[PDB]
Amino acid sequence: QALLRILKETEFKKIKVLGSGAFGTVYKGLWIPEGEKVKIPVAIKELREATSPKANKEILDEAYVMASVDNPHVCRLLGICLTSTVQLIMQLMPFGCLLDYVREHKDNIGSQYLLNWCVQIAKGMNYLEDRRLVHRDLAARNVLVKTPQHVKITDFGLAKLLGAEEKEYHAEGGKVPIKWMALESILHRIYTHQSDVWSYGVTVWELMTFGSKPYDGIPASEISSILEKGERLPQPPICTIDVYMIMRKCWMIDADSRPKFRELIIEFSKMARDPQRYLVIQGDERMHLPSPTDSNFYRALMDEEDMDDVVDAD
Amino acid sequence: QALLRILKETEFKKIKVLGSGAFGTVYKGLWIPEGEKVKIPVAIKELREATSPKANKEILDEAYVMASVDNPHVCRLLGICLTSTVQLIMQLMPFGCLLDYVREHKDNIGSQYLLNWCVQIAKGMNYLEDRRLVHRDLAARNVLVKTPQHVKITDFGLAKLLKVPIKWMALESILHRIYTHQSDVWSYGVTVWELMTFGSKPYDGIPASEISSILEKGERLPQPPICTIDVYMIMRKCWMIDADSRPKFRELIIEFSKMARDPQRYLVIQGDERMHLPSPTDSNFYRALMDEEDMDDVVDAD
Ligand SMILES: *CCC(=O)Nc1ccc(OC)c(Nc2cc(-c3[nH]c(SCCOC)nc3-c3ccc(F)cc3)ccn2)c1
Ligand SMILES: *CCC(=O)Nc1ccc(OC)c(Nc2cc(-c3[nH]c(SCCOC)nc3-c3ccc(F)cc3)ccn2)c1
Ligand SMILES: [Cl-]
Ligand SMILES: [Cl-]
Repeated sequence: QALLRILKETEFKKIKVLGSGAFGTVYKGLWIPEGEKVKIPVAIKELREATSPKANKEILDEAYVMASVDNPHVCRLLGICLTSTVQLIMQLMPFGCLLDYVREHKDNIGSQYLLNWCVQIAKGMNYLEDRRLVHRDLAARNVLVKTPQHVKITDFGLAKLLGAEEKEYHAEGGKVPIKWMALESILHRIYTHQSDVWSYGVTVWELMTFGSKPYDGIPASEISSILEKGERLPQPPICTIDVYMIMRKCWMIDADSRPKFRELIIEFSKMARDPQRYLVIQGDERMHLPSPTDSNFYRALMDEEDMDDVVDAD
Repeated sequence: QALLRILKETEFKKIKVLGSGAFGTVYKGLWIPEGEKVKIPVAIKELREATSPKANKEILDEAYVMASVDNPHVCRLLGICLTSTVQLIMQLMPFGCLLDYVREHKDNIGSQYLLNWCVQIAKGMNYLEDRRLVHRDLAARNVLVKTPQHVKITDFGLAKLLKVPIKWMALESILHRIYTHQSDVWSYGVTVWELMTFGSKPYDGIPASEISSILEKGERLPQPPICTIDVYMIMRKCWMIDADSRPKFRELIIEFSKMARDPQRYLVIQGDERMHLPSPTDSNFYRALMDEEDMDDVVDAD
């Protein structure tokens, strides 16, 4: 109720485009509180139109759910503007998304960061599962960096809200994330918490390869066939067999043989307590988590919300 | 202590002057974390030359104390840059200071905000008193607006670290340069008077050289147009000659909180039905966007 603010077009302005995805276009924006003269930075997403003529009441009902999430590793929807088109407002994250972050910092990222990101994403997804919410598009592009030590999931439930034309399930690298999807989602549009776990495994692979594209060069139309033949994403060079095995379990054909997010939290938390045993990165001792001084400073400036302590090495 | 980050000159940049005061110039700045590509707004105060220069070790010791304050209504010093000058770094407050805010909103501020600001300032000062820290320069200009519903005291400790606010000062501070928690209570009374007059200058048109004589005669700032006598008697007790006759900050929290529960009974403002606190919807939006720290609940009406 009081969790989702209904904005008028007169009280916010899109300022500079930041990029787009299958769900819409994202802008850095400014919120102007009524009667005030300050301009408050916000992130605004102008959504693509839904594949069906959904009642506005169901868009609002779905947005109320998105505004109801309360977890340090899930981005809460803060506001909505409904005109002819739908616009979503949330907190702006200046560090951008984790996919861009690992690509741009590939030679500066140590094992402690990689393993803690895996923990935090699993915690966010476990919260979504506890709320009975299936994400449907978990990917590194949909994990946002609040600080380098604090990541948060976004864009959950948008695939279910906006839908996708079935032509896109057979197009070449279109709006349907075929190469992140469980086989049962590709074949029968079956979406469950356990198919989210499949996408979690692909997300981890993106991180451990510092943002490589999964199944690069393979047509989207052939993915279901190569998956049925038992082919999977390769072992990243920095991953020990323990880490790769977790990823491989995420991609089992039988969905209920895959790990659960609550188990993934525990296993990645265990590895983070001895990070150099599970990931092999040249120069890893240069790339520790921030000092208490730097962490205190980061949190006071940019990240005052509560969060579980990161897992340090033993 | 890990509460104070010492910054290099090369990792931040001043981009605009926001204002100035007796202690230095305030800039909006951008913090550039090393190896990152983001620029994070900050507020930077470059201090002027101290009257008698202090040893670097002593500047650091006082900075560590300033970084040690942990209360929702006191601004914590976050970092320092010690070179040929002293530059203090804190979180930027885009709403600015409360003095400018009440002046800009002279025709739009409701009684619930005014009384709640009095509560929050008293809570911050009570915290400083518990830490045995004297502010020495409490004034509406040194109260910052994080959101309209959440204000915070700033500039603690600068006065002794380093153009004298005679019209905010207790008589014993004017006469004998004595500064205590009870002389902070005097300045709190002047600060409340500033808020309730929507930012009027105290003793306007009266030379500062005459203030101590006027106080000794028993004259004080007048009852603000909107204040019932309940509120004005609190102010007058703040300005008693006997420092131990003045109220305690702990008591001021209780009294203003009681009044904030029935605000239109204690402040009489034209069209007060115009204005009021944000709904839970607008408060959740403000908090999630720019005020995620833990804070005591607002005092709402009946
Ligand atoms: C992975 C690509 C990306 O997000 N880059 C990026 C670059 C610069 C930024 O700020 C300086 C941000 N900050 C940000 C982004 C989002 C967000 N990102 C996406 S992915 C599609 C293309 O985005 C560029 N969607 C959102 C979003 C979801 C819901 C909503 F209500 C608003 C935006 C959110 C917050 N901050 C990212
Ligand atoms: C009452 C005058 C005022 O503060 N105006 C003002 C205008 C615009 C702002 O941001 C857009 C801010 N924000 C702010 C100010 C300060 C701060 N204010 C002062 S009072 C002297 C005049 O300053 C403008 N001192 C400070 C300060 C103290 C310590 C430090 F380390 C940095 C700054 C702090 C944060 N945000 C204010
Ligand atoms: Cl998108
Ligand atoms: Cl100043």
